[PDB]
Amino acid sequence: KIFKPEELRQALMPTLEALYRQDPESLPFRQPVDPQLLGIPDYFDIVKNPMDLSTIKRKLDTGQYQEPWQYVDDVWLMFNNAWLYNRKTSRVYKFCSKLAEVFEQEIDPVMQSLG
Ligand SMILES: CCc1c(C(=O)NCc2cccc3ccccc23)[nH]c(C)c1C(C)=O
Repeated sequence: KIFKPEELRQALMPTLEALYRQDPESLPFRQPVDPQLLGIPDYFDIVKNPMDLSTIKRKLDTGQYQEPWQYVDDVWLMFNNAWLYNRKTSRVYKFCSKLAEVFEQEIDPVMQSLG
């Protein structure tokens, strides 16, 4: 049950790269949400634990995931936050749904492998 951080990064980065490759859908998720810049002062009231692709990448890069379910949980936290805050007609919401479709296909074989 022990995963070296470098091993995790090698196995999990391609799944992250798949999400980054999605244009236009990944662009709202490439950086943390800035509520002041975006003019959405209630964002941190609704979303208690922000997450985005840049933070997930940094966590992979700095060895902050002890095991792979932590990585999957952060990706899903990103998705759930967007589905929670944004209305169903918004680009972010629909883009989130696309990323989730792309992620589920990428992650299955990798998680089976890592076990
Ligand atoms: C709505 C604010 C928000 C964004 C966001 O960065 N918006 C600006 C933006 C930047 C780049 C491309 C975009 C493409 C389409 C739409 C907005 C884009 N990202 C998330 C996750 C949220 C929330 C609240 O969940």
